[PDB]
Amino acid sequence: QEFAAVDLGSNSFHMVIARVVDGAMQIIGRLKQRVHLADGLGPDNMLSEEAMTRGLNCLSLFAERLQGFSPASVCIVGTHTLRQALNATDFLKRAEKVIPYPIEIISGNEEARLIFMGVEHTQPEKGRKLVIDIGGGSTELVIGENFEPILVESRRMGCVSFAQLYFPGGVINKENFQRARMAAAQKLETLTWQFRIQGWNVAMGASGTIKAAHEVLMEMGEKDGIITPERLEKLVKEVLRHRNFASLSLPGLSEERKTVFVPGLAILCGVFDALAIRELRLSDGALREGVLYEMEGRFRHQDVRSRTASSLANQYHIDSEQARRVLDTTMQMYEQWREQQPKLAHPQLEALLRWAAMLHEVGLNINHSGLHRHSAYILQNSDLPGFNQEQQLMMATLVRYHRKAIKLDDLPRFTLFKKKQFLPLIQLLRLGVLLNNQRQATTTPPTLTLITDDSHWTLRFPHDWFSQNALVLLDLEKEQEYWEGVAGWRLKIEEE
Amino acid sequence: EFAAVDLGSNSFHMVIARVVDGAMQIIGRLKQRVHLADGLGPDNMLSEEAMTRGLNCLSLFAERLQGFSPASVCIVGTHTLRQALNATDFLKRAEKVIPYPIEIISGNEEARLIFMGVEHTQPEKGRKLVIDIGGGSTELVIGENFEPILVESRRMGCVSFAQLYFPGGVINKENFQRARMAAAQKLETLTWQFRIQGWNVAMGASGTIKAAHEVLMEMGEKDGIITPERLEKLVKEVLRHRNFASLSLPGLSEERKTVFVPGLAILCGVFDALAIRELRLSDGALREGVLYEMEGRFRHQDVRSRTASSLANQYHIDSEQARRVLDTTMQMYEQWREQQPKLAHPQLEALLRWAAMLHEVGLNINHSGLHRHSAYILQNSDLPGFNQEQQLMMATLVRYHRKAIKLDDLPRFTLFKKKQFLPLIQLLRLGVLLNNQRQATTTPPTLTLITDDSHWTLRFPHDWFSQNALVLLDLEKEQEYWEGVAGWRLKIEEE
Repeated sequence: QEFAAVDLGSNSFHMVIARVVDGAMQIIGRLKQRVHLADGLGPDNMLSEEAMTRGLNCLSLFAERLQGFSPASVCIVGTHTLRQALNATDFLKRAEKVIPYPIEIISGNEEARLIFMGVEHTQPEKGRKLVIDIGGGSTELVIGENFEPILVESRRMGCVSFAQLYFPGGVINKENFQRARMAAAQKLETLTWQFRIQGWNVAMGASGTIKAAHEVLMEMGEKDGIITPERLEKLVKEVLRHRNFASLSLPGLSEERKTVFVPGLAILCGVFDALAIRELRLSDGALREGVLYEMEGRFRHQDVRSRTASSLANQYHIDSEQARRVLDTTMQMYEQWREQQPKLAHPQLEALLRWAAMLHEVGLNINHSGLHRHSAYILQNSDLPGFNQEQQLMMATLVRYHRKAIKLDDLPRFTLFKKKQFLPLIQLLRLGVLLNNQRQATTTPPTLTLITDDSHWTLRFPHDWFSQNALVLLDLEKEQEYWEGVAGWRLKIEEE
Repeated sequence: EFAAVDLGSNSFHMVIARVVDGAMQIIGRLKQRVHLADGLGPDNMLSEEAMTRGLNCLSLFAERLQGFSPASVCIVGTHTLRQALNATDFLKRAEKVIPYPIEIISGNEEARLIFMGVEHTQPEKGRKLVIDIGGGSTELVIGENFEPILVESRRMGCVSFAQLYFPGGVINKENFQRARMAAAQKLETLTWQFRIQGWNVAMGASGTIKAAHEVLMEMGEKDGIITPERLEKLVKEVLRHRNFASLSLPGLSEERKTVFVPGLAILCGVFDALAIRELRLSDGALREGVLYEMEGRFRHQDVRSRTASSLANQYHIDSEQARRVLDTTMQMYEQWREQQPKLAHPQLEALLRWAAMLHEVGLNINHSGLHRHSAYILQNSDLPGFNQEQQLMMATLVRYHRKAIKLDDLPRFTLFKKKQFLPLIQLLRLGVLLNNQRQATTTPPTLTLITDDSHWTLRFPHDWFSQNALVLLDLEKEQEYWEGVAGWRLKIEEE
């Protein structure tokens, strides 16, 4: 089978096609289209119509090229430009009409991890590594070893945004360059000590700027194209004997690359200044390759998100047995709800529901009062390896609404998930948590039957059950009240 | 002489004390039945009449406290003022009848002070369960030897349960049993933990429990121990009346008759939930708590220091970074203080210091948006010894320690004026940014701060920035940020 990773970048949209052959993975096709989506990002962080049109037109072409690919065989990621864009969801809703695969925006830190995995997968040598990626919009810096990140950082600096800030009108001079160079180092001052102390056997660079630096050095007689401080000084002096981005006649520089090379190079010097890098080698794997290997992993049921959840539970020292009893109650009802609406019950949302139940009390060391809000704050704002933005927000949202009054209009507006899919998950978690209010004093009902008709639910308990569990009935009657304020929800409680 | 004022549900209380030969001595106790909680309408708005009753009582309290220094007076508000939607109106108006600020405190902090009140006054020894049923909330604490171990507060009290379960002051077996189960319901997430922790002795404080005590004694009980069997005797006796006004049990004042039945129902539910066997009345509670804590602080014992340290430990903050930022902020503070000695109170100084200590607390949530995550933790955590406004002020300092400051977006304070705390924001921001490079930071050997209101000049050594160019770019982003604040101007100079 073939599968595809699409990457919606600042300057280009890329597609990579691979297959797994003899247990080994093989790159089979690469294509890109220059979309220049970042060029359309306004000072109010709105993507212009014309940038959106360019993106949408390209996706229209990619959809045709991907005909016959099942959605499981395709992953589309958005990065900096789509994280910054205040109208990102509008772009994504429009894209739903031209391409039948969801666009998953990912955080800078998750982007950084995937770049690091791309580098790890395409290099035979092991050891501790620094990985640098200067892109159009952001820069990623990872120290890691043997497929395990140790330090992961992302900064809002890139070739495109720096062109606009430090080189207006494309004007090149040593004052414009030095300001860009210092600014890049300025952005790194809070991480420099931590990174330099960690160390690395070798530094690997990825993507456009570093590839351009490497090509130019090779056209300067530096056969290996390895970036060092001295050779970087030779690059800067050369670019300084030019005057504008338009007249930037460098050997090994394409016309497209000429437009952002200078601010990219200045960021690269900033990195070298701040981190005191001796030697930077070009990697032939980055984000796209990271995504491909992440997709193969999940085909073989290897999902880092499980580890992310366990680590988070341990970090906050939650009561794992309370988490377990809530999970068990919630899942017993989930199974009944699923049997009655199987085409609403997708395994991706189910996972999020399980982690929600597992993590619903992470905020307990903040406060037991308002716990549902504190846990949601932690979950919404933490760095969670393996999650995309929407999954992370959705899990946070399930936790946010597991107690107190429920206001449907306050819900985020997901593009990956439909209300008809996730609203019952809020209902199940709420009931699951409620039933376990007494914690280790809880009496678990021997039987519990859930009958759904849309969002009209009835829960059937054993005969005379409530005669000896009067507080649970009070709790259920409070929840009935809460559902009376939710359009379409009704809860009926019965005994067998 | 020093004073604790308790702005309660039923009454406002003042207690004046004094320490003579290392012993606490109560000089006086005043109370007035203001019925603040009765004025709390179904919209959580205090009525005009109730507020005016409260302000009148406060003017009267102020006469007795004239000349008392601010450190000598602590006024606290509890549940009614926590819940009142127009609490701010009352608090602002109270400033024109009594020159001491009302410090609203959280339920858990209220719980803590009640427990301290018991510990300081009661001969009983060993681990104590302490219960206090009030007009609008109920506190439950387990602790010993002056340390609370478990601390809880619930939104149930005799006043609110009167309205919910006994509408019209009507007495029914059904009404009574609904209140009693509602009480147990509110305790269900804590019952297992409290019982597992256990206690050597159970103490009750405050009005409901005093009323139950006195009625029991007036009705022929041999000793003052409250027991499940004795409580059942009381429920039997109240159930032979149809309404609150017709209750004529010996020991019940007209005042007590208005709230005794729902109070008894809550107490019954507390006994049910915690399986209490014997409960003794404590004459010491909240106001004694406040008194000993204030006296503690006159002797430089401030539990908030313990609170700040534990938080720092709990979140594993880099204490060397904390120290750098503190040392730098406070070196500029000491200078600001000298230049405007009457904007610079020891209370706001303490808050600035803890804000420097704790500004990185959110780091294990995320490095990105750190000021926000640290602020969320500081705003929402249970911080012993802090009143709500100090806690909110501390969190506010941290919230605006980085990035663009929207004066539009500041919380409004009753305890603190903008004039007094905006420079603390300026001080913290500069303390943080100067230590951006962390352990690679270069500490300028001399720094001079010159203040023209909020127009500030920082003066560094001669040619200092030639060797510290990034610090200068940071200063220039901060200068740029100050331009977006009216009255704020930062100037950088070398000597």
